[PDB]
Amino acid sequence: IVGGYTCGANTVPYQVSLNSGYHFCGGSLINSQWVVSAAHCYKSGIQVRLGEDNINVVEGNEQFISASKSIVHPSYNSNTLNNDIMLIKLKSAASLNSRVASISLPTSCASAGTQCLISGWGNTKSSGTSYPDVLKCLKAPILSDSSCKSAYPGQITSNMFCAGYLEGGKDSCQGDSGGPVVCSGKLQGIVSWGSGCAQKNKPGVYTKVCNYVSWIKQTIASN
Ligand SMILES: [Ca+2]
Repeated sequence: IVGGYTCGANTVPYQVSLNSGYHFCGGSLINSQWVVSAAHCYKSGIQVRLGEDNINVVEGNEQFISASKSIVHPSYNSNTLNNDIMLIKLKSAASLNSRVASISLPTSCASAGTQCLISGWGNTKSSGTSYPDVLKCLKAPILSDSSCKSAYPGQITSNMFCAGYLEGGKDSCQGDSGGPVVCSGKLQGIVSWGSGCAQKNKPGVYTKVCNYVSWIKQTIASN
């Protein structure tokens, strides 16, 4: 997260870190046995880490559970990042509490102008590199599709939405991918891509989760 603030330990209970020997992506816990993340974060040997704040220090609220199965969206296109969403099933259910909790899926799409909370352990600089050890947060509004498509001509599909600031300075970034974008207590987006981080007129592009609620529910129910 660039230009954000330190969330605080366990203040974002649905935030998970995907670890394959190191943190490589974020994700959101939707129920005790399922995690949603970005399809571009796919890889084998994923261990899900919940209840994390400092990902390099065992502070006592963590739950490390390996994935039993990963399901990348049927129509995921790695070249365009269209349908950048993936589901991960845990080998065993997580113990839910005030520090480790699931996030509700939306029943309707959120409108432009809605303020959301984006979080992750990604790079904190628009130029250069600096990865934090504790969870970073950012409040940003959903941008209109018009400004979103003007910012990224020929690249924004109906399954994407922009959130952030056209002025730049604040945005999600490398390492934040797969993370949550929560608005009104509902998971509305997944950190997907953007041109660099926090650049002027290059806001973050997020997977529009409301378009995938049926696929998520049906997959969970049969797996
Ligand atoms: Ca820790």
